[PDB]
Amino acid sequence: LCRLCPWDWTFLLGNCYFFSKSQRNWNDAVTACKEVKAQLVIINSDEEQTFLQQTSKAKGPTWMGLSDLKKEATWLWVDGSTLSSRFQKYWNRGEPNNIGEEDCVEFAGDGWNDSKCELKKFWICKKSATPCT
Amino acid sequence: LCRLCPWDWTFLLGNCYFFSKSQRNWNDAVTACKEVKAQLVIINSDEEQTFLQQTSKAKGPTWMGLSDLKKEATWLWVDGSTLSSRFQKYWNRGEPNNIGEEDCVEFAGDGWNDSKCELKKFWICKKSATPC
Ligand SMILES: O=S(=O)(O)O[C@H]1[C@H](O)[C@@H](O)[C@@H](O)O[C@@H]1CO[C@H]1O[C@H](CO)[C@@H](O)[C@H](O)[C@H]1O
Ligand SMILES: [Ca+2]
Ligand SMILES: [Ca+2]
Repeated sequence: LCRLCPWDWTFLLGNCYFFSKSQRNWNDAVTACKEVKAQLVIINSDEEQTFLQQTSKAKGPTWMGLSDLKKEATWLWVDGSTLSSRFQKYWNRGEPNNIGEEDCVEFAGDGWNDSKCELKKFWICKKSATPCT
Repeated sequence: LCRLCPWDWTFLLGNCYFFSKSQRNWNDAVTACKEVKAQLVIINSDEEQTFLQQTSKAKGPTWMGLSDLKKEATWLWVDGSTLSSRFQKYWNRGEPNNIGEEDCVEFAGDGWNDSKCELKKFWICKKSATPC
């Protein structure tokens, strides 16, 4: 009897992803993921991005674990690592804008946006998968 | 509030996918998916193939809804339609072989094999998603 992931999480390339059904601000999103020992989703491959972008686009605007709250225009994942320049292409045209008013990143349609952290949105969690011999 | 798929099913391009935790033979997998008004997975896009293929690689070999049980070298999806020619590339090299000993298609490695239908494998089900 093999489960790679918790119930109602989706397996993808060695990790498990949870899609919220409700909506929260960016900080509470972090918390909610922390409560299940997970991280507001960090993106580390193109395939992951594509996979999340498409779900996310069918649900509505959705938070990822990317912010410039420490230092403006320096976008940091919730684990402290910097936005690799090879994901720069996933920002929508027109984005990011309102630097120092819009500090949290969301999926929106086909790409990424920056948004007011206080706004309520869907969120996604990531944590590692477990094997099956 | 918005939920595209039943609890424990995965949304992808407007369908929902269930991944079995147990193993069943091909005919029993077809049935297992009908229990919930679904079908043993049919592949109708490249992104789908890619998504299912990686999950299968973590679980074990896994049945899809393709066989040639009806007519001995024609590959038909469980819903009656024929294997489109833009999906012939997904066959592993050396596959399909043993035509007529092996009538059912499974996910194995980075492609599709034909296998003996009697064998117990994992399965996946598919039904349409529900919009928001
Ligand atoms: O040698 S096997 O891989 O076990 O058998 C395959 C083989 O790869 C292919 O050349 C042809 O002979 O089809 C057989 C069918 O065997 C099926 O069952 C085995 C036993 O567990 C599975 O591992 C295979 O994935 C499957 O094809
Ligand atoms: Ca913005
Ligand atoms: Ca074979």
